[PDB]
Amino acid sequence: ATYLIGDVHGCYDELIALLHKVEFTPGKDTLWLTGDLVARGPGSLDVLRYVKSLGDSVRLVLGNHDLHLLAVFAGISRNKPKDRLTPLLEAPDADELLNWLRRQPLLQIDEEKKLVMAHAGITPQWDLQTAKECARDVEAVLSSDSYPFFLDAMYGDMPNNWSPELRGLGRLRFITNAFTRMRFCFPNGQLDMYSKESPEEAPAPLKPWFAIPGPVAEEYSIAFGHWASLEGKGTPEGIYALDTGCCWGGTLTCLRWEDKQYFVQPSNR
Ligand SMILES: [Mn+2]
Ligand SMILES: [Mn+2]
Repeated sequence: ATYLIGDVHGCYDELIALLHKVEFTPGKDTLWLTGDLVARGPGSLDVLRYVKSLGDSVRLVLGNHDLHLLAVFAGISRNKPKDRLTPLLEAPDADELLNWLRRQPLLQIDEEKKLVMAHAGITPQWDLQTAKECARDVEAVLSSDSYPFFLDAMYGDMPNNWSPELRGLGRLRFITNAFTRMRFCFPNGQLDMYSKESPEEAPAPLKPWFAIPGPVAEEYSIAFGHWASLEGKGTPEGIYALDTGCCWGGTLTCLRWEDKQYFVQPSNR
C-alpha cells in the first residue's frame, strides 16, 4: 500500500500511532512524507532517526523547516528556542542524520500513479520538465560539500516570478521559495511571500497556487503539506493538502493512495 502523511514537525508519537493504525509494513508498503519533519514538536530527533531508517520504504521531500534546521546546523542561521531542535543538534549522530537529510529530494514523481509531491506544491508557472530541472539543481547544491553557501543564499523573498532566463542567486531563491514556501499567487502566477492565511481570509487578488490552472496539475495529482491554515480542505479534484496542523494541536493526516482513504491521528498536545 502507499501512504502519504503531511507535516510531522517533531510529532514522533503521533506519527508512530498513525502508522500503527494503518499497519504500515516496510517491504509491503511505501510512505510518502511532505517534509517539515522537524521543529515545534518535541521529537525531531526520533523522527529523523526513524525516517532515515526506512530507506527505500520512504519517499521524502524537504520542507522549509528542514532547510532551516540544516542552516542552523551549518552555523548559517540562529537557533530559535521555540523550534525545540537542540536535542537533535546535540545528538551524537547529528552529522549522520543531517548529512542524510540534505541529500533528500525536493520533488517526488511516480508516473504509474500519476502522482507528484513537493512540500508547498507545484507553481503553475512550471511544467513538469522545468520542475524536475529546478529540483535537480537545488538538490545538487544541497548535496555538495559547499551546501552552507547555498543555505545562506536561499533566504530572500525575490524574485517571485519565474523565467527560464533567471540566473544565479535569484534563480536558486525562486526555486527554493516555490518548492518550500509557496501558498498564494497573483493572477499571473507570481508568488506572494507574505500572506499565510486561509484562502477565504486572504486579501484580493491573491488566490491559492492550486486555483490557477497549471500544466503539471492538469496531468498529475499533486500532494503537498506546508499550508497549515488551509486545514487540508478547499482543494480541487486531484490536489491533496495533507498538512492538518498536528504540531499546532490539530491532527496528523494519512492518505492511502489505492483507495483514497484518510486516517487521522489527533494531536497529543
Ligand atoms: Mn510545516
Ligand atoms: Mn512548511
